[PDB]
Amino acid sequence: VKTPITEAIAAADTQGRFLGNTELQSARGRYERAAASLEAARGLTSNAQRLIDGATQAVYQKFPYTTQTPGPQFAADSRGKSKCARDVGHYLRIITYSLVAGGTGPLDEYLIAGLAEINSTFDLSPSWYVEALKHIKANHGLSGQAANEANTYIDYAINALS
Amino acid sequence: VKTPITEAIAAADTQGRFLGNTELQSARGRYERAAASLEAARGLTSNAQRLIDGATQAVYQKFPYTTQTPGPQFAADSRGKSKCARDVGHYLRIITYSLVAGGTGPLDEYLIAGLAEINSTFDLSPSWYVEALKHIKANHGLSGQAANEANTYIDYAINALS
Amino acid sequence: QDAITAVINSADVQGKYLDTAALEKLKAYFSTGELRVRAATTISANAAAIVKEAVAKSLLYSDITRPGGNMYTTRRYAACIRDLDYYLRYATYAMLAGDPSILDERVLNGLKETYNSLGVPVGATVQAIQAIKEVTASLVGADAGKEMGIYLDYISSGLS
Amino acid sequence: QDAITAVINSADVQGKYLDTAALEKLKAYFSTGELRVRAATTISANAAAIVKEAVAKSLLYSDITRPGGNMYTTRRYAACIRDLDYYLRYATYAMLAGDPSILDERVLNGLKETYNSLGVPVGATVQAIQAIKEVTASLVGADAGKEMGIYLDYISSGLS
Amino acid sequence: TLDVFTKVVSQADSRGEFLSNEQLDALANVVKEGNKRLDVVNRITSNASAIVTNAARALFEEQPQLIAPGGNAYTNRRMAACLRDMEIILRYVTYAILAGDASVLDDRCLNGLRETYQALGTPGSSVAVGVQKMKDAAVGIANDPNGITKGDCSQLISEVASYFDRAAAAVG
Amino acid sequence: TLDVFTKVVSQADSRGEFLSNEQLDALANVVKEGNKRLDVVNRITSNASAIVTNAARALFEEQPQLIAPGGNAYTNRRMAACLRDMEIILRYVTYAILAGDASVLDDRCLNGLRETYQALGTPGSSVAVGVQKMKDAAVGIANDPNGITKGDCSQLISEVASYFDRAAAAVG
Amino acid sequence: IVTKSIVNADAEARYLSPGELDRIKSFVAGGQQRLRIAQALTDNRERLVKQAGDQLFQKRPDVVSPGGNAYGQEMTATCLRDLDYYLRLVTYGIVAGDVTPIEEIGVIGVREMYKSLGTPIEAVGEGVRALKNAASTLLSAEDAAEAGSYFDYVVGALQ
Amino acid sequence: IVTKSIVNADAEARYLSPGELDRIKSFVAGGQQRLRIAQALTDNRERLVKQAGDQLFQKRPDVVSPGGNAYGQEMTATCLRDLDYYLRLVTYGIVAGDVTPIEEIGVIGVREMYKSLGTPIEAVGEGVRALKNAASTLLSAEDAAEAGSYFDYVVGALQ
Amino acid sequence: ALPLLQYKPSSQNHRVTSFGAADQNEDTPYIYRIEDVSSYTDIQNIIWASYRQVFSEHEILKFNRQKTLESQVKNGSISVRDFIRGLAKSEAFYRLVVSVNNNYRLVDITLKRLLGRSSYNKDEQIAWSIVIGTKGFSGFVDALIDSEEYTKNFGENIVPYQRKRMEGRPHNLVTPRYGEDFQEKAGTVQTDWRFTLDKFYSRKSQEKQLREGDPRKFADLAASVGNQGNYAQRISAFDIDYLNAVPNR
Ligand SMILES: CCC1=C(C)/C(=C/C2=NC(=C\c3[nH]c(/C=C4\NC(=O)[C@H](C)[C@H]4CC)c(C)c3CCC(=O)O)/C(CCC(=O)O)=C2C)NC1=O
Ligand SMILES: CCC1=C(C)/C(=C/C2=NC(=C\c3[nH]c(/C=C4\NC(=O)[C@H](C)[C@H]4CC)c(C)c3CCC(=O)O)/C(CCC(=O)O)=C2C)NC1=O
Ligand SMILES: CCC1=C(C)/C(=C/C2=NC(=C\c3[nH]c(/C=C4\NC(=O)[C@H](C)[C@H]4CC)c(C)c3CCC(=O)O)/C(CCC(=O)O)=C2C)NC1=O
Ligand SMILES: CCC1=C(C)/C(=C/C2=NC(=C\c3[nH]c(/C=C4\NC(=O)[C@H](C)[C@H]4CC)c(C)c3CCC(=O)O)/C(CCC(=O)O)=C2C)NC1=O
Ligand SMILES: CCC1=C(C)/C(=C/C2=NC(=C\c3[nH]c(/C=C4\NC(=O)[C@H](C)[C@H]4CC)c(C)c3CCC(=O)O)/C(CCC(=O)O)=C2C)NC1=O
Ligand SMILES: CCC1=C(C)/C(=C/C2=NC(=C\c3[nH]c(/C=C4\NC(=O)[C@H](C)[C@H]4CC)c(C)c3CCC(=O)O)/C(CCC(=O)O)=C2C)NC1=O
Ligand SMILES: CCC1=C(C)/C(=C/C2=NC(=C\c3[nH]c(/C=C4\NC(=O)[C@H](C)[C@H]4CC)c(C)c3CCC(=O)O)/C(CCC(=O)O)=C2C)NC1=O
Ligand SMILES: CCC1=C(C)/C(=C/C2=NC(=C\c3[nH]c(/C=C4\NC(=O)[C@H](C)[C@H]4CC)c(C)c3CCC(=O)O)/C(CCC(=O)O)=C2C)NC1=O
Ligand SMILES: CCC1=C(C)/C(=C/C2=NC(=C\c3[nH]c(/C=C4\NC(=O)[C@H](C)[C@H]4CC)c(C)c3CCC(=O)O)/C(CCC(=O)O)=C2C)NC1=O
Ligand SMILES: CCC1=C(C)/C(=C/C2=NC(=C\c3[nH]c(/C=C4\NC(=O)[C@H](C)[C@H]4CC)c(C)c3CCC(=O)O)/C(CCC(=O)O)=C2C)NC1=O
Ligand SMILES: CCC1=C(C)/C(=C/C2=NC(=C\c3[nH]c(/C=C4\NC(=O)[C@H](C)[C@H]4CC)c(C)c3CCC(=O)O)/C(CCC(=O)O)=C2C)NC1=O
Repeated sequence: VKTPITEAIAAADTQGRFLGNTELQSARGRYERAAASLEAARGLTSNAQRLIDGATQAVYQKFPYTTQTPGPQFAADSRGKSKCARDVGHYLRIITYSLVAGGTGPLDEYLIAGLAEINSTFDLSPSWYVEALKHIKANHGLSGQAANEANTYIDYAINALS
Repeated sequence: VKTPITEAIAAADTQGRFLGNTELQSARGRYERAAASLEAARGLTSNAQRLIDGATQAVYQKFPYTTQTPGPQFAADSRGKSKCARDVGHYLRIITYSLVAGGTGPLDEYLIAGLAEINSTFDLSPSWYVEALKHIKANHGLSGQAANEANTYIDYAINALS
Repeated sequence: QDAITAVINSADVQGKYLDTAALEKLKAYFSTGELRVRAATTISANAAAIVKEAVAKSLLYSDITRPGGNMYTTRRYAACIRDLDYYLRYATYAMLAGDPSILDERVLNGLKETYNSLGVPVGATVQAIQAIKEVTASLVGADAGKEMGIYLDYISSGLS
Repeated sequence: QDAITAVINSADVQGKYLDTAALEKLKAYFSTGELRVRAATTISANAAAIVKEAVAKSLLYSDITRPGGNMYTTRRYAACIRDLDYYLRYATYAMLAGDPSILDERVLNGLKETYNSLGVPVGATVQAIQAIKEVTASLVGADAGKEMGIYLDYISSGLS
Repeated sequence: TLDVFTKVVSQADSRGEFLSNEQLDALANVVKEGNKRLDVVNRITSNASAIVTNAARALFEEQPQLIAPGGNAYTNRRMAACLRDMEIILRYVTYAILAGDASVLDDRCLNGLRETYQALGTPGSSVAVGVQKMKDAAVGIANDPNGITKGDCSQLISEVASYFDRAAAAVG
Repeated sequence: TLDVFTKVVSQADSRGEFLSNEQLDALANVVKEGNKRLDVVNRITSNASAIVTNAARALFEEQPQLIAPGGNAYTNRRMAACLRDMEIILRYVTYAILAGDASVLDDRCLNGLRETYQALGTPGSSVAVGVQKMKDAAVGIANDPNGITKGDCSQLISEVASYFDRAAAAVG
Repeated sequence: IVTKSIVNADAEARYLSPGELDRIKSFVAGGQQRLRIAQALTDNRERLVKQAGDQLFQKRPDVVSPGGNAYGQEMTATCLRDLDYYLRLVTYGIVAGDVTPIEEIGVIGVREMYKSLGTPIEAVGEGVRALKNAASTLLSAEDAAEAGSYFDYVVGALQ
Repeated sequence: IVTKSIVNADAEARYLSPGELDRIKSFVAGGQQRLRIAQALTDNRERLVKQAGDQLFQKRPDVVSPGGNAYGQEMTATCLRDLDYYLRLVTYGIVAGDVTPIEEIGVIGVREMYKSLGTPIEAVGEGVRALKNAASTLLSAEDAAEAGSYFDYVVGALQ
Repeated sequence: ALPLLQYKPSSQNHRVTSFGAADQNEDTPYIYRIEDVSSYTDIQNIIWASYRQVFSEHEILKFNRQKTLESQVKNGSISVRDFIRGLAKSEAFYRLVVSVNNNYRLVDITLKRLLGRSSYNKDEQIAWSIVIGTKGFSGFVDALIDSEEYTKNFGENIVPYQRKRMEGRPHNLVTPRYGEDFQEKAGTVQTDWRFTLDKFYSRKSQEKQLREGDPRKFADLAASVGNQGNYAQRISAFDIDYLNAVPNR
C-alpha cells in the first residue's frame, strides 16, 4: 500500500536492482516531514470528539431537508443520526491514518476506493461529506506547518469525492 | 532518466493519478541532501586535474604489465596513455553528473549501461577501472557529509563493474 | 530623445521585441525617476542663486570682468548669465530625460563655432560650468549630484 | 592628470598650502592604490579575452556583422576590436590615475566627430562598452569593478 | 523526462566539460527556491477538481452551441470526454511545475494533440479559450495567501503561466 | 509490503480505535532513530558486491565438493546461479532494514524457497551456512567505527542480524 | 511622456513646472504595470494576429476576394505582417505611456502609403479593432482598459 | 490638470489621449489627499504666515530697516498680507493640480509690479521659501514634498 | 472508465484464417512454448527470444535483463504471459521506449512488440492514446495482455511473434524505439555535422535565415487563418434600375 518508503521499494523491485541513492534519498526526506506530520495527528486525535459533532451538525445546517425527509438513506430519525456520527467519524480516522503513514495509501485503500460505486447505490450524495470536511479543515485549530499537513489530505478526500 | 523528482513523476504517471503528498514528500527529502551534494560537486571539479593524473598513474603502479605488453588494448604505448586519461577522465565527469542530479540516472545511462558488453569485446579488464576509483574515493580530500556523498556513487560504479 | 525612447529605438532598428534586458533598462529608469523628479524640482527652485554663486566662485574679481576681458561690458555680463542659465536648464532637461541627446541636439550643435566666432574664452566657460556642477551637487545631494554632474561634464567635454 | 596632480593644482591656483582636506584626499588615494594596482594587473592579464567576450555578448550574430552592417568587412571587424581595446586600455589608465582627465584628453576629444563622419553606429558602441564593463566587473570583483565601471560609463556618457 | 537539474547536465554532457561554478550557483538558487515551488504545487492539486468544473462553467457558457444539439460536446459521453482530458492538462502542467521544465509536458501532452483534434472533428481553438480560463484560476489560487508564511513566489507565477501558454499554443 | 509505520496502522485498524499517544511516542522514536537506518543501509548497498564473493568463497571453501564434479554448484551456469540469488538475499534484507519490518522479506526469500530447494535437489542447509557468513560480514561493515560520528547502532545491529537469522531459518 | 513635458516646458523659457513633475512621478509609479502589460502582449503575439485575421476576414471578405489586395498566400502573409507591426507599435506605446513613439512610426504618414498601395484604410482599422478585442479577452479588466487605450488611438488614427 | 490637458489636445486636432486620461484618473484618485492638505493649510493660516514672515526678517533685516520698504506697522502688515496671498495661491495650486491658478493670479506680471513698488523680489522669494519650510514642518512627510514642490514653483517663478 | 470509441479496422494480413499447420513456410517464427521444456537450451532460448520481442535484440545487454523474473521462469512460478508483463511494466523499459516515445506512437510500438501486429489505422492509435493517459502506461499494458485478441492468438504460455508477415518487413527492424519527431531529443543529430549539411539547404532553414520583415515569415500563419471572401454578385448591372433605386427619407 502507498507509502514513500513503500514507493521506494516497489520502484526498485520492478527493476530488479538494489536500493540506489535515489530510492534512499526519499527516506531521509520523509523523516523531516514526518516530524511535522505526527504533530498533526495529535492535534486531530485530542480534538476528535469536538470535531465529529462539530461536523455532523454543520451538515444539518446547510442541508436541513436531510433531517426531515423520510427515507432509509436520509437521516430523518435517530438511526440515521447514529449512522451520521459513524460515517463522519470514519473520516477522521482515515485522515489521521494517512497522516502518520506519510502517504495517501490508507486514504486510498480504506476510504476512496470504490466510493463512486457505493454512493450511487445508496443514493448518498457526495455533496454531504464534502460539506463536513470543509468544516473540519477550518475548525481543527491547528497552526504552523502542521496546519498545512492535515489540509492536504482533507482536500485530497474532497477531490476524490468530486 | 532516474532522478528522485523523476521517480515521483513516473510512479504517479503509471497510476494515472495526481501528485499526492507521497510523491511530493519525496521531493522535499531531495532538497536537504541536494544542498550537501552540490558541495561534493565543487570538491571534485576544482581538484579534477589532480585526481585524473593521480588515478591513471596509480593504476600503472598496481598493474605494471599494462605499460609493457604490446597490445591495442594495453596502455603501454603513448596512444594508450592518451586514451588512459580520456577514459578515467570520463569517469569523474559522470560521477560529478550524478552528484548534481541527486540520482544514479546519469551514472546509469552514460557509464554502466552495457559495460559488460564492451569490456568483453575490447578485453579491457574491469579490475583496472576499479583500482582507479579506489584512488579517487580516498584522495578527493572531501570532508563531512559531502565526503559521504561522493563515496556512494564511486562505490556504486564499483559494484556495477564487478 | 528619452532613455525610454532610446531603448525603444534600439529595440526597433533590429525589429526585436522588448526582451528582458530592455525591460531591465526601463525598470531601472522607473526606479530612478523619483530622485530625478525631486532633483529637477529643487534645481528649478533656485536656479538664479546657483548661477550667482557660480559666477561668484569662478568668474568674478578676475581679469574677465575687468576692462579688456570678455565680461567687461554689461551686455556681455548679461549674455554670460544667459549662457550659464542655458547650461543649467538644459542639464536639468537631460537629467530628467536620462539621455544626453537633447544636449547634443539643442546646445552642443554649433556652439564651438559661435564661441570661436565671438572670441568667447572656452576655458573660463568650462570652469564656470564646473562651478555650476559643484554648487548644484552641494545643493541637491551627492546621489542626484552625480547624474547632474554627468550631463554638466558632458557639456564641458563637448565644449572643449 | 592624476588625483594627486588634481589636488595639487586645486591647491595651487588659490595659492593655498596643503590643508587637511587635500591631505585627506591624498591619503584616501594612497589607501585605494592597493586594489587599483591589483585591478590594473588582472585587467592587463586577459584584455583580449574581455574584448572577445564583449563582442560575443553584444555585437556578434546581429545585423551589424551581417552584410549591410558596419562590422561586415573584415577590416571593419579589426577596427572594431581595435576601438574596444582602446576603450579598455584607456579605462585602465584612468582607473589607475584615479582621474578621468586622460579620457577627456586622449579619447573623448574628437570622437563623436569621427564616429559621425564614418557612419559608425553610436548606440551599438555604447552597448559594447556596457558589455565590456559587465565582463570586467565580473572578472575583477565588485569593489574594483565599481571604479572600472565609473570610467567606462564616463566614456559611454561622453560618447552619447 | 527532463528536469532543471538534469537538463543542465544534458547540455553539459553534449559539450563534454565539467560543470562550471556559476551553473552550480544557478542550481543553488533552484534548491533555495525549492520550498516555495513545493507549496505552489500542493495548492493546485488540492484544488484540482474545483478548477476543472469552474472552467467548465465558462468553456461551455461562452460557446454555447458546443453542448447544444450538434456540437461536439453534446452527448453525455462526449461531455465526459472533455472532462476526462481537461484535467489531463492539469495532470501534466503540475508535472511540469514539479520538474521545473516543460520537457515532460511536450513529450506526452502536446506532441500529438493537434493531430487528433482535426481527425476527431473537435474544435481545436475552442480548447485554448478555456485553458486560458484555467490559467486565470490557477494563478489566482497559487498566489493567494491563506494560512501561509509570507513569501514572494512571483517568478513561479509568471513561468507557471508560461506552461499554460505553451499548453494553449500547441492546441490552437 | 508492510512497514513500521503501516503495521502499527494495520493492527490499529483491526481493533478500530484511534491511535494512542504512546504509539505516537513509539513512532516518534522511529523517526528519531530514522537517520541511523539510512546510514546503515547505504553502507550495505555500497559494499553489496564485495560481500557476496567474500561470503561466497567461504561458502565453497568449507564445503568443497559443491564445486567439485558432482556437486550442485559444479558447472558454470550452476555457479552463476548461486551468485544470481546469493545477492537476492541481500536484495531483500536491505529492503527489510529500509522498511524496518520483515514482512517484505517473508514473501520473497522465505515463502516458497524451501519448496524449490527440495525439488531442485540443491542442498538447503548448505545455504544457511553461508547466509550466516554474510551476516558476519554485514554487521562488520555496518558497525565499523569509521567516518560519520559515534552513535548507538546496537539496537539496529541486533535486529539487522535478526533479519539474516530469519533468512537462514526458512531455508534450513 | 518625459519628452512631451520636456519639449512642452522647452518651448517656454520656464523650467518644468512641478505639476509636470507630479505626472512624471506618477508615470514612474505605474511603469511596472505598464511593463507587465507589455510583456503579456509580447509573448502572446501570434495568437493575437491569428484572432485578428480571423475576425477581420470574417468581417470583410473583400481582401480575401481576388479584386481586393490581400488575395493569395503572399498578400495575406503581408497583411498579417502589417497587423504584427501594429501590435508591436501598440506595445511601444504601452511602455512609453504616451502615443508619440507609436504615431511617429505608424500613423503620421499612413494614409498616403495605404492609398498608393491600393489597400483600404478602414479594413486596417477593423484589424486593429480585432486586435483590441482579442487583447481585451487576453487581459484582465484594468489591463484591457489600458491596452484598449492605445489600440483605440490606432483605430482613431487609421480612420 | 483638466484645463491644461484640454488646451494641449486643443492645439492638436485630436482628442484626449489615453495617457492623459490616465493622468486625469490618477489626479482624481489623489484629489482627496490634496483636499486634506488644503484643509490643514487653511486651518494653519495664521501661525504659518507669522512664522514665515518672522523667519524672513531674521534672514533679511533690510526690509524692516528704516531704509527698507517694510518699515512700520502698516507696511509690515501689508508684507504679511502679501505672504497670506501667496499661501492662498499655493493652496489653490495644490487643489487644482495645475499651476495656472498660481500663475495667472500671482506670477505672470509680478516682476514689473514689484519693480514699480520699490520692493525687492528676492525678499518675497525668501519669505515664500520660509512658508515652504514651515508648511513642510507642519504636514506629513511626502505630503510635505507635494506642498513644498508647489511652493518651489512659486519660489522659482518669483526670482 | 469510459468505453472505447469505435474505430474502423483496416484490412491487414492477420485477420485472415491461413488454414492448416503443415503448409506454412519455414519463415514463420519458432513458437517457443514454456510447456516444451526438455532441456535448458529450450529454457534459455525462451528467455532470450522473449527479450528479443521486448528490447529488439541489441538492448538485452546485461543490465537491462531483470535476473529475478528469469530466475522465476525456470521455476515455472510465473507464466510467460505474466513474464512479458514483468518486462513491459519495467522501468528499464520505461526509459528505453516509454518516456522517449509519444502516447500516439507508443500505441504503435507496443502493439508490434506485445501483440505482434501493427496498428490498423491512425484511429486505432488515437483510440488507445486516451487509455494510456488516464490509466497510466502499465494500466494500458495490462489492458493489452488482458485483451481477447492476445489470449486467443498467443495464449497463456507462448512468447509473442509477428503473425502472418508473408511479405512484410520485420517489426523490430522497420520501427525503431524512437521516431523522427523525437530524434533531436534522444539522438545526437544536433552535434553530428553530417546532418547539418542536409538542414543547411532545407526549406525550413530558409524561413529561419530571413531577416525581420518579409511576408514569407507569416506565410505559415496565412494558411492557418483561412477566411476566403465571397465572389462578386451574379446579378447583372443592367437589372439595377438606379433611377428608382434611391429611397427618399
Ligand atoms: C471506514 C470508512 C467508511 C465509511 C465512512 C462508510 C460509510 C457508509 N455509509 C453508508 C450508509 C449510510 N450513511 C449514512 C450517513 C449519512 N446519511 C445521512 O443522511 C447523513 C447526511 C449522513 C451522515 C452525516 C446513513 C444514514 C446511511 C444508511 C443509508 C441507507 O441505509 O440507505 C454505507 C452503505 C451501507 C452501510 O454498510 O452501512 C457505507 C458503505 N463505509 C466505510 O467503509
Ligand atoms: C563516456 C564514458 C565512456 C568510457 C570511459 C569509455 C571507454 C572505452 N575505452 C575503450 C578502449 C580503451 N580503453 C583504454 C584505456 C585503458 N587501457 C589501458 O591499457 C589502461 C589500463 C586503461 C586506461 C587507464 C585503451 C588503451 C583502449 C583502446 C583499447 C583497444 O583499442 O583495444 C573502449 C572501446 C573502444 C573505443 O571506442 O575507444 C570504450 C568504449 N567509453 C565510454 O563511453
Ligand atoms: C542653449 C545653448 C546656447 C548658447 C550657450 C548660446 C550662446 C551665445 N552666446 C553669445 C554671446 C556671449 N556669450 C558670452 C559668454 C561668455 N563669455 C565669457 O567670457 C564667459 C566665459 C562666457 C559666459 C560663462 C558673452 C560675454 C557674450 C557677449 C558677446 C557679445 O554679445 O558682444 C551669443 C551671441 C548673441 C547673443 O547672446 O544674444 C550666442 C548665440 N546660444 C545658445 O543657443
Ligand atoms: C583612443 C580613442 C580612439 C578611437 C575610438 C578611434 C577610432 C577610429 N575608429 C575608426 C574606424 C572604425 N571604427 C569602427 C568601430 C565600430 N563600428 C561599429 O559598428 C561598432 C559599433 C564600433 C566598434 C565597437 C569600425 C567598424 C571602423 C571601420 C570604418 C572603416 O575603416 O571603413 C577610425 C578610422 C581610421 C582607422 O581605424 O584606423 C578611427 C580613427 N581613434 C581613437 O584615437
Ligand atoms: C494525454 C494527452 C491526451 C489528450 C489531451 C487526448 C485527447 C483525446 N480526446 C479525444 C476525444 C474527445 N475529446 C473531447 C474534448 C472536447 N471536445 C469538445 O466538444 C470540447 C470542445 C473539447 C474539450 C474542451 C470529446 C468530447 C471527445 C469525444 C469525442 C468523440 O468520442 O468523438 C480523443 C479520441 C478518443 C479518445 O480516446 O477518448 C483523444 C485521443 N488524448 C491524449 O492522449
Ligand atoms: C512537499 C510537502 C511540503 C510542503 C508543501 C512544504 C511547504 C513549505 N513552504 C515553506 C515556505 C514558504 N512557502 C512560501 C510560498 C508562498 N508564499 C507566498 O506568499 C506565495 C504566494 C507562495 C508561492 C507562490 C513562502 C513564501 C515560504 C516562506 C519560507 C520559505 O522560503 O521556504 C516551507 C518552509 C518550512 C515550513 O514551512 O515549515 C514549507 C514546509 N514543505 C514540505 O515539505
Ligand atoms: C550454497 C551454494 C549454492 C547456491 C547459492 C545455490 C543456488 C541455487 N539456486 C537455484 C535455483 C533457484 N533459486 C531461486 C531463487 C529465487 N528466485 C527468485 O525470483 C526469488 C526472488 C529468489 C528467492 C527469494 C529460484 C527461483 C531458483 C529456480 C530453480 C530452483 O527451484 O532451484 C539453483 C538450482 C541449480 C542451479 O542454479 O544450477 C542453485 C544452484 N546452489 C548452491 O549449491
Ligand atoms: C557505527 C555506528 C554508528 C552509526 C550507524 C551512526 C550513524 C549516524 N548517521 C548520522 C547522520 C546521518 N546519516 C545520514 C545518511 C544518509 N541520509 C540519506 O538520506 C542518505 C541516503 C544516507 C547516506 C547514503 C545522514 C543524511 C545523516 C545526517 C546527519 C549527519 O550528517 O551526520 C549520525 C549523526 C548522529 C545521530 O544520528 O545521532 C549517526 C549517529 N553513528 C554511529 O555511531
Ligand atoms: C511599422 C510601420 C509600417 C507599416 C504601417 C507598413 C505597411 C506596408 N504594407 C505593405 C503591403 C500590404 N499591406 C497590405 C494590408 C492589408 N491587408 C488588407 O487587406 C488590409 C487592408 C491591410 C491589413 C489587414 C496588403 C494586402 C499589402 C500587399 C500589397 C501589395 O503587395 O501591393 C507594404 C509593402 C510591402 C512591404 O514591404 O511589407 C508596407 C511597407 N510597413 C511598415 O513598416
Ligand atoms: C495675490 C497676488 C498679489 C500680490 C503679491 C500683491 C501685492 C501688493 N503688495 C503691495 C504693497 C507692499 N508689499 C510689500 C512687500 C514686501 N515687503 C518686503 O520687503 C518683502 C520682499 C515683501 C513681503 C513679501 C510692502 C512693504 C508693501 C507696501 C509698499 C507701499 O505701501 O508702498 C500692494 C499695494 C498695497 C495693497 O493693495 O496691499 C499690492 C497690491 N497684491 C496681489 O493681489
Ligand atoms: C476482410 C478483408 C480482408 C481481405 C480481402 C484480406 C486479403 C488477403 N489476401 C491475401 C493473399 C492473396 N490473395 C490472393 C487473391 C486473388 N488472386 C487472384 O487471382 C484473384 C484475382 C484474387 C481473389 C479474387 C492471392 C493469390 C494471395 C496470395 C498471394 C501470395 O501469397 O503471393 C493475404 C495474405 C495472406 C493471407 O491470406 O493471410 C491477405 C491478408 N485480408 C483481409 O483482412
